[PDB]
Amino acid sequence: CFGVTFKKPLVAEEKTSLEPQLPHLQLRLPHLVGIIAKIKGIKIEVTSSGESI
Amino acid sequence: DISIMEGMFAVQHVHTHLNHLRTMLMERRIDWTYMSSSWLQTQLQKSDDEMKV
Ligand SMILES: *[C@@H]1O[C@H](CO)[C@@H](O[C@@H]2O[C@H](CO)[C@@H](O)[C@H](O)[C@H]2NC(C)=O)[C@H](O)[C@H]1NC(C)=O
Repeated sequence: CFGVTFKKPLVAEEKTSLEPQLPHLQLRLPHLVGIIAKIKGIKIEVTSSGESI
Repeated sequence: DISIMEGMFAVQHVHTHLNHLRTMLMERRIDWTYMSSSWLQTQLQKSDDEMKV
């Protein structure tokens, strides 16, 4: 209109959510509980010698 | 795992200083921790207190 140009109003997103990126250390000692559980049940068997004889 | 977590501390230490430098640069100031500033005290002879200004 005349010399000036008119532009439409811009709609705005109401909310934003922040989810930052985190470094991944990738440690291996955690989630190894099964090995500890296996260590718990060694179960060495010893039979008395001389009771039979 | 301990070998990794020992080196992670240096990464965090560098991250803090780099963030401070970014803030100073966005703020139109100078971070004198990252710059020497010892060469220009001899080129133009000024006192220690006059260099702080
Ligand atoms: C939290 O644990 C999950 C599951 O172990 C990790 O997600 C895995 O990440 C690796 C590396 O990018 C991928 O290869 C796997 O496919 C992912 N698995 C799943 C189920 O998503 C996640 O990385 C861990 N978070 C941190 C910060 O270490």
